[PDB]
Amino acid sequence: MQDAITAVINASDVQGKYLDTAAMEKLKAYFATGELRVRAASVISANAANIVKEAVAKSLLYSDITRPGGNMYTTRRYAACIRDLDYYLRYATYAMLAGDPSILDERVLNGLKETYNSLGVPIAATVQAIQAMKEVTASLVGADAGKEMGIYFDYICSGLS
Amino acid sequence: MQDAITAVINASDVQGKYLDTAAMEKLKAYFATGELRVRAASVISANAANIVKEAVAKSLLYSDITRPGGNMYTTRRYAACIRDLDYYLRYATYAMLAGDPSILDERVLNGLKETYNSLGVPIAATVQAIQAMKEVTASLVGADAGKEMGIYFDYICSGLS
Amino acid sequence: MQDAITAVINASDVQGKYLDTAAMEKLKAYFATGELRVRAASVISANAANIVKEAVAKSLLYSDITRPGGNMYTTRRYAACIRDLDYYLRYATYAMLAGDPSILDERVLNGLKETYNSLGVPIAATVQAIQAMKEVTASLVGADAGKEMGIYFDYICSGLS
Amino acid sequence: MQDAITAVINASDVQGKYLDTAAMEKLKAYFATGELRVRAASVISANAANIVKEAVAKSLLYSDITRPGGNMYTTRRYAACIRDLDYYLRYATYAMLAGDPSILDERVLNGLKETYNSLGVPIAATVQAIQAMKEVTASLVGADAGKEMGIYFDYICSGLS
Amino acid sequence: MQDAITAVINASDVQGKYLDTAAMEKLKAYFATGELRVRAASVISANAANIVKEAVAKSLLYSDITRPGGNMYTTRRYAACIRDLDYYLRYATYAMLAGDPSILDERVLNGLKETYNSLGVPIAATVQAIQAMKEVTASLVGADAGKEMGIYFDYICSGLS
Amino acid sequence: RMFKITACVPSQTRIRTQRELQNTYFTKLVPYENWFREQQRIQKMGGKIVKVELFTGKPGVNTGLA
Amino acid sequence: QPLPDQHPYGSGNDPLEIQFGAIFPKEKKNPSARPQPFNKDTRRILIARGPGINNQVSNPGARGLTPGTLGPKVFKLDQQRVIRAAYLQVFGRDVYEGQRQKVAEIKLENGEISVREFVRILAKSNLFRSLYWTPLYVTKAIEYIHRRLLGRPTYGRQEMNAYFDIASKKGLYGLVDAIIDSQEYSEAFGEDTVPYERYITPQGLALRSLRVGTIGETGVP
Amino acid sequence: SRALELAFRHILGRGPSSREEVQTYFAIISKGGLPALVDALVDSKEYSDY
Amino acid sequence: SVVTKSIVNADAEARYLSPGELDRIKNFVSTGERRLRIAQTLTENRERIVKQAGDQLFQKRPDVVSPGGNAYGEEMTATCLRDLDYYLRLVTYGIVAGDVTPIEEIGLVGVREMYNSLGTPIPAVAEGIRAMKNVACSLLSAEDAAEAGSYFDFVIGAMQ
Amino acid sequence: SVVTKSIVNADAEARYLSPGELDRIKNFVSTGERRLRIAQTLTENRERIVKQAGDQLFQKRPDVVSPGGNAYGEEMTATCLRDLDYYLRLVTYGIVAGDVTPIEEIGLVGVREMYNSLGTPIPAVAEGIRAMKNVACSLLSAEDAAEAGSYFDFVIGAMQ
Amino acid sequence: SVVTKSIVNADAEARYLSPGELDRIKNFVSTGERRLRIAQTLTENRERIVKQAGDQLFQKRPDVVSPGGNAYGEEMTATCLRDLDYYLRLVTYGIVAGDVTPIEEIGLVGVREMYNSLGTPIPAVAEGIRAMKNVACSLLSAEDAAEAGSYFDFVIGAMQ
Ligand SMILES: *[C@H](C)[C@H]1/C(=C/c2[nH]c(/C=C3N=C(/C=C4\NC(=O)C(CC)=C4C)C(C)=C\3CCC(=O)O)c(CCC(=O)O)c2C)NC(=O)[C@@H]1C
Ligand SMILES: *[C@H](C)[C@H]1/C(=C/c2[nH]c(/C=C3N=C(/C=C4\NC(=O)C(CC)=C4C)C(C)=C\3CCC(=O)O)c(CCC(=O)O)c2C)NC(=O)[C@@H]1C
Ligand SMILES: *[C@H](C)[C@H]1/C(=C/c2[nH]c(/C=C3N=C(/C=C4\NC(=O)C(CC)=C4C)C(C)=C\3CCC(=O)O)c(CCC(=O)O)c2C)NC(=O)[C@@H]1C
Ligand SMILES: *[C@H](C)[C@H]1/C(=C/c2[nH]c(/C=C3N=C(/C=C4\NC(=O)C(CC)=C4C)C(C)=C\3CCC(=O)O)c(CCC(=O)O)c2C)NC(=O)[C@@H]1C
Ligand SMILES: *[C@H](C)[C@H]1/C(=C/c2[nH]c(/C=C3N=C(/C=C4\NC(=O)C(CC)=C4C)C(C)=C\3CCC(=O)O)c(CCC(=O)O)c2C)NC(=O)[C@@H]1C
Ligand SMILES: *[C@H](C)[C@H]1/C(=C/c2[nH]c(/C=C3N=C(/C=C4\NC(=O)C(CC)=C4C)C(C)=C\3CCC(=O)O)c(CCC(=O)O)c2C)NC(=O)[C@@H]1C
Ligand SMILES: *[C@H](C)[C@H]1/C(=C/c2[nH]c(/C=C3N=C(/C=C4\NC(=O)C(CC)=C4C)C(C)=C\3CCC(=O)O)c(CCC(=O)O)c2C)NC(=O)[C@@H]1C
Ligand SMILES: *[C@H](C)[C@H]1/C(=C/c2[nH]c(/C=C3N=C(/C=C4\NC(=O)C(CC)=C4C)C(C)=C\3CCC(=O)O)c(CCC(=O)O)c2C)NC(=O)[C@@H]1C
Ligand SMILES: *[C@H](C)[C@H]1/C(=C/c2[nH]c(/C=C3N=C(/C=C4\NC(=O)C(CC)=C4C)C(C)=C\3CCC(=O)O)c(CCC(=O)O)c2C)NC(=O)[C@@H]1C
Repeated sequence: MQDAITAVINASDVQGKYLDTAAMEKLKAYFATGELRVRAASVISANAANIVKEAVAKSLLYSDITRPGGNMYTTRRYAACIRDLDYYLRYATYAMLAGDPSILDERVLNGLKETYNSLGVPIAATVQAIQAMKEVTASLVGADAGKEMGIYFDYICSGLS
Repeated sequence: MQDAITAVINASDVQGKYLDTAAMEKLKAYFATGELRVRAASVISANAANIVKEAVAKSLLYSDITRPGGNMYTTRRYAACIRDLDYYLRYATYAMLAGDPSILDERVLNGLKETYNSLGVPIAATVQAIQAMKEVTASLVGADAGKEMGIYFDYICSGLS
Repeated sequence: MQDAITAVINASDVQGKYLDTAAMEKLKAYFATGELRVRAASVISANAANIVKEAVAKSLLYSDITRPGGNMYTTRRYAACIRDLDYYLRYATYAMLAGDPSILDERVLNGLKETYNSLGVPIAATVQAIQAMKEVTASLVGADAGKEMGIYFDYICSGLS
Repeated sequence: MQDAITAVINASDVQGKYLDTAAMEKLKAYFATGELRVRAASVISANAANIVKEAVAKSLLYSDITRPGGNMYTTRRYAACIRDLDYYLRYATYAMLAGDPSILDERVLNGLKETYNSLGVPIAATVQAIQAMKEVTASLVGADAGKEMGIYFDYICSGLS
Repeated sequence: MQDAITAVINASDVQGKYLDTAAMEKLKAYFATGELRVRAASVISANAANIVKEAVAKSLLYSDITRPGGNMYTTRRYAACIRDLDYYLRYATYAMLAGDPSILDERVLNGLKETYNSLGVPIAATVQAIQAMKEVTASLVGADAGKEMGIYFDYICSGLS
Repeated sequence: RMFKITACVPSQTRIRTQRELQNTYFTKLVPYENWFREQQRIQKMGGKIVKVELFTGKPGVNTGLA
Repeated sequence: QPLPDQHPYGSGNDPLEIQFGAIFPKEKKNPSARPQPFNKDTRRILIARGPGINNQVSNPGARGLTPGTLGPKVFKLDQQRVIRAAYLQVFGRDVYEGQRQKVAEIKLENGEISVREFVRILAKSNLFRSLYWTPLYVTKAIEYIHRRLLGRPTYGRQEMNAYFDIASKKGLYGLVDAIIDSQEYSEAFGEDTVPYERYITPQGLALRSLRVGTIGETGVP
Repeated sequence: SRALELAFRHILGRGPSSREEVQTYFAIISKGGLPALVDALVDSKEYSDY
Repeated sequence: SVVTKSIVNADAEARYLSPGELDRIKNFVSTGERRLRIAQTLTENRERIVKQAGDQLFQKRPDVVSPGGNAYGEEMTATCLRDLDYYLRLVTYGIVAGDVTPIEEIGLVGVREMYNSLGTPIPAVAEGIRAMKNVACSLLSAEDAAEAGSYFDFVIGAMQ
Repeated sequence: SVVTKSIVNADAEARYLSPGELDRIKNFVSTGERRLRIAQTLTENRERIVKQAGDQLFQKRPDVVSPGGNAYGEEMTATCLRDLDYYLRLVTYGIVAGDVTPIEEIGLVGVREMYNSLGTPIPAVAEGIRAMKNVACSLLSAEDAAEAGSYFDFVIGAMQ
Repeated sequence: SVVTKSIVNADAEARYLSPGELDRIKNFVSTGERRLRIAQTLTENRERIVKQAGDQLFQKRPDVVSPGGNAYGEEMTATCLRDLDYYLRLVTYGIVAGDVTPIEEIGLVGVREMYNSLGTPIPAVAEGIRAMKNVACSLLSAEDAAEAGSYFDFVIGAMQ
């Protein structure tokens, strides 16, 4: 649970040094991008359900995954899958606000692959859906903030894979 | 492993459509920068050793990391650390040539957090070193190649984080 | 707990097709064996205490196990052992009614070896006592049900070993 | 592996300090214990098979472990168990010679608990067996080095637990 | 939790023997030395803060562990260390009163090495601190009960090692 | 808004030795949000609260009541 | 072999059954994972920290019969130290001096609030959140909270998914109230008793009971 | 056991395929150690064939 | 024991033994010598107590020893008298330990289940233990007999 | 930081960050330039702040430097000044973060426990931090000192 | 208000208002004039915003006014427009407050349940409020409209 500001100061703290000028430059960078990050976060908040719905339609619906015997087929499984996509999008938004994928590490990816492998969830199909969510999010929040959201979606994909 | 051409062709192939004009534009951009990519790659190959030397001197050297018990103390550990910086540079060069980050995800980032967390390697210090390598490399190869190589260095940095 | 009917309908559901005539044949078969299964379950329920009393007397009583230091010595441990024999009988009866070993797999045998090995319970003696219960049960419900109660009791013994 | 010498020097190396006078006292103590340790190692080396024989008799044999379905039943498994007990004896004697339990931690304990739980090996019986080995070894090598062997035998018990 | 008195009676129970002359001699010894044990427990109870203070001073303060980049650095971490040192002292006093290390095994050492390896706590430094407490409490409670305490403090040290 | 009510909860007959006086007569403070659960528990007990009052002065504010 | 005793989601979701700490295996630090496929409604075999005759699987009625000398101490409030016990059970350690909720949440001494509500206050407090919700992957946190608030490790996926939908839609506060409002918290621990450890997984009993000094005779005649 | 699995990777270019393989070569590494396991894996027909 | 009772209560609250707890331990260790003596009389006379109490039980509850009863024949009457010996042994453990926890752990948690599985009549077992209590009181001095009688009383209460 | 506190509350309530919390983050990122400037002045003058405030602490509380006090002798006084330097470093961190949680995480949680163990008097340490606040206020402009003083005030309040 | 929410939250922890919360209420005080100005201009256009946004809602979703839609008939169309007006009234309250506490309590908690009982489609309500957000943004000053859009975003996000 480190944001960019906390990460900068934490590294300084471990070294035992007052904030250096280079660290000030890194903090300035976070403050500089803050406005676009906050704006995109509010946009995702408003369109949260739609982002997930579009991603499911773009990557998962009318496919082997949702047709009978595909592990998203039963209604309980469909509800579970969209719940997980909601979880991914919410923590990606938190990560964009903070500037750090550490929240994704601690709250999503610390045991996710083992749970998915045990349950039988197809990792590749989830990765496809998360990638589609990246495309939809980029359109909704704008390309400039879309690059920022993209890195955190990629973090989820790298950990999940 | 996928280069940009492989990704474009495969996306078109899944859809079933012949290569569309927008896809042609993406491929055309990659081909157009081909001369710059090859030129920069040769520069990296020639200057790779000094790129690493400068980057280690910039951040890791004369630091707590090289102090006794700092995890680059031992001569073993120092040699391995500069090797890993060589790895990141080499695979960043591969990623630049291909134009896609799949090399980084397939070979560099499918065991990186496991290896580094198991060894105790300090991720923050590695991130600082790779950022320093990005700056040194950008100076040697010029701004256009500094931007391209920079995105792949950033990929490795965020993945390590 | 999947039974024969639930398993048949589930398999047809996975394929996606409505219930086939062949599936109807299988369901008719289970309905045919319903009379023996229900009758045997009623017999087991009424005589459950006597089944366990006879099995304990035949196999476990007046041995080292029931004498000081034998793991059935303490009054606590004796009551726990008879409770475990009741467990195996009850879930074997559930399995016979269902026509499916899924309940045994899911609830009874999962981690049974690990719990017993952690507690110090002799798994060899538990297997022998379950065999004694199998013989007593076979006598009480007759060869028709004893054949089936045999397969479910032996399922427990195979897993427990 | 770290023996006592290597542990002392590595502890000093981590701080970065030359070997202190207190560290010299530690090393001198190890050198003082050297004769009794080497003598005891030769005793165990010649009497290794007898130690395993006596221990398996004292604890493992004539129990539910060796009755059919008890995990040590079958000649394959009885051979395997005596092989594992000799593993413990050999590494424990290595540890007596070196003076540090790092051999046990590196070559025995790490991962053994998971493999044993996977294979179904009773873990209580293993602990009781190696404690029985401790009793036999104390008799053969004498009390003073039996004091020493016990430390490493107990280390193995704690790791398996 | 099992005293020496409960241990004696439980051993006789396992053998199915009434308390014999030898075990009754064991009990007579414990009852006789109980007065010394009780008084020492009162002494450690009153001087718990002082014992922990002096031990932290003798082995842990003014060193790498307390300086930035060490474990005890940050008030959070330092408070945790003194808390754990008091836990080791309090449970050692429980064990002295009882006459058995079982309280330490069940409540303290039941995973301690794994927890400290998970958090990165230095096992060697913890051992040094506990041995420092051993010295200080020996001074406070006197030599006669200091030896009786020392065996249980050494038990904790061995477990954490 | 927390509602405080006194209930002589009907005897559950769950006391052998032990003690049931504290359960038998209850004066408690209950949040208005959690008062529904309290009413359900009173139904299980079998005794309605003899007296019911609400600490907050006004029962309803359509907006910003909190 | 048949299925193991691990949490259905994975081996990593099993905390060390220690006094306090929430020490879960990390998926990446030292790679170790045994993903075994667990069905929708399996049930863990939970050893009872008490007498095995009193087990919720076999004696479902006798939830609330005290563990006795064979189990943990059971603190019940009569009308003191229940407050201390509630801290030592909801968190595990006695909390630091500034971290005490103090009389602001301790109206229990006055009698305004029952012990069920006191543990709900402590469970929703910011200290508890920071310790056992913020730094832990979700299902690992759901498990640890279930073990701290209810006495027992989670049985299976029937419970994890039901306590996971609640968490996804309401967070730590919703999950905490679901656990504390559950029928099992009222059946065992009632509304007057501090929660206590009622069950342990077999590899928690392995850690406690098979070290030299606790194994005694357990394992061979 | 882990040493055996790593040895299969390095010297034979694959991982153990069955319990019979693990039983066989765990016995080998038990009876002769690393020199024995190295000899067994290189001697194996599988090495010569591939 | 009493040491364990004190330590368990202290451990739950994470506090060193309170002065009152330590007072109880000091009393118990000071009284230990007389406790061991009382237990020793019971162990030394272990045959008399069982034999005479067995006769009293069989007189008062003749149905158990009659043909068709649980303890019919010397083969099964031997097992009944053995159980009476078991409970005398548990009582001696309790006298030494100073608590009923030894008795309750070894032989009172689940007696209803165990004996109801063996078919034995538990009220008759209770009569047997009461007979042992009376016989033991004959052997012991009045002050000591009161202390040992408490442990016998716990056993009979548990089996009622 | 404001961002991390907002995320923590939203995470614990399963809530995309509320508009008000987003507004708080917006104001904080804008004031970033002023925040970093204030931190730069404080770290540049850290030597003067610690020295002057340490003199004030010893003058106001002679007992801490008197015999029997915690900071008696040159080395003990040096460690006391180092602690004051630590707390100033924490205050600079807090100013940059815009939240007191970096100060709380590092050095303020369990401070009573740590200093009670060390033998240090907590209110006396609070006097030292109060003196540091006065010196920093002299080195800062009025608008700057009000914001930085609030972080000093939290430190003294928690360590009161 | 932000002050009221902050005071209640601090009361729960029994803490005097922390420096960050003091800063937040300080900024609320500072921006009060802009808040009142935004409320006044939106109130001036209150009828216009609702009516034209309602037209946009109907235009985007023809099923709303088609047979089988809840807003069928002129009276039901009036009720739908009234709901848009209700939310605008709450949004202006919330803009004045600086906090979503009014918006939440008055008209958002249980909105799914209320509209489910009525038969109304909450997703259709969401599209209508989105149209209101755009219309209000155009009428409001662009810099001020950025802040108001966040509060409209909260309302539409809660709808589902
Ligand atoms: C018909 C009464 C209403 C309606 C439906 C509608 N459905 C879809 C698409 C899907 N429906 C499902 C539902 C199920 N999957 C299941 O496994 C089960 C139970 C066995 C159910 C009920 C799913 C999974 C999909 C999508 C993926 C798929 O290929 O099945 C749509 C299309 C959604 C879209 O935008 O693409 C629609 C419109 N429409 C109506 O008007 C009725 C009120
Ligand atoms: C959706 C893109 C894909 C998919 C997923 C799917 N997941 C589940 C069930 C679970 N998912 C999780 C995941 C998480 N837990 C977390 O804490 C986090 C981080 C916040 C995540 C991502 C968990 C724990 C479960 C278990 C709950 C349970 O008991 O099921 C299912 C349900 C499986 C079932 O049988 O019910 C599914 C289907 N499925 C797909 O087809 C997509 C490709
Ligand atoms: C001296 C005889 C020759 C020489 C050496 C020289 N070395 C450095 C810098 C470093 N040297 C080390 C060496 C070690 N690190 C280790 O862990 C060990 C084993 C315990 C050794 C030997 C390191 C780490 C550094 C980097 C700085 C640091 O310690 O952090 C320099 C400075 C290089 C520079 O310009 O940066 C020099 C000059 N130089 C000579 O002329 C001799 C022939
Ligand atoms: C340097 C910036 C930091 C650092 C590094 C360090 N690394 C190692 C050891 C390993 N590094 C790797 C990583 C890779 N292996 C790969 O094949 C690739 C490319 C695909 C990468 C990135 C691995 C596998 C190891 C371990 C095996 C080995 O020794 O090579 C060490 C050694 C640790 C040890 O003692 O065992 C170190 C010290 N150290 C630093 O201080 C920097 C911050
Ligand atoms: C005698 C007063 C009454 C009675 C008893 C009776 N008991 C048995 C058989 C068993 N009794 C036990 C009891 C214990 N096991 C323990 O560990 C302890 C505590 C230390 C006790 C009390 C057990 C285990 C058995 C089983 C046989 C065995 O020991 O292996 C019998 C024999 C019953 C049979 O049919 O086998 C009898 C007769 N009978 C009476 O009439 C009295 C009222
Ligand atoms: C008899 C022909 C010869 C002989 C044998 C002898 N054996 C033992 C003890 C044991 N024998 C076994 C054997 C097996 N275990 C198995 O799983 C299988 C295959 C299914 C076999 C054959 C075992 C396990 C034991 C140990 C005791 C036990 O069973 O638990 C003894 C006793 C040895 C002792 O002193 O303890 C003897 C004497 N002895 C002869 O003289 C014959 C030539
Ligand atoms: C000065 C204002 C007062 C005072 C203090 C005093 N402190 C110590 C010793 C230590 N102080 C610390 C403090 C911290 N450790 C941390 O990690 C942090 C947060 C980052 C803080 C604030 C520590 C660790 C020590 C121990 C020594 C060490 O640093 O290793 C002393 C020395 C006491 C002794 O004998 O050990 C003193 C005197 N004394 C005063 O008079 C002031 C009122
Ligand atoms: C002090 C001598 C050394 C030290 C220790 C240290 N420990 C922790 C944190 C924890 N300690 C435990 C340990 C126990 N749990 C138990 O049940 C028992 C026995 C009753 C013990 C000993 C646990 C579980 C934790 C983690 C949870 C927690 O913080 O309490 C820390 C803090 C580490 C952190 O990340 O917060 C420290 C620093 N550190 C030292 O420097 C000494 C050498
Ligand atoms: C009887 C044939 C043998 C025997 C058994 C014995 N078992 C236990 C204790 C436990 N057994 C279980 C097993 C289960 N738990 C379940 O929920 C189910 C249903 C699927 C099963 C099969 C468990 C969990 C325990 C632990 C205590 C408990 O029930 O909670 C004991 C008690 C051990 C103790 O020391 O308390 C005993 C004695 N013992 C024998 O001698 C027979 C060979």
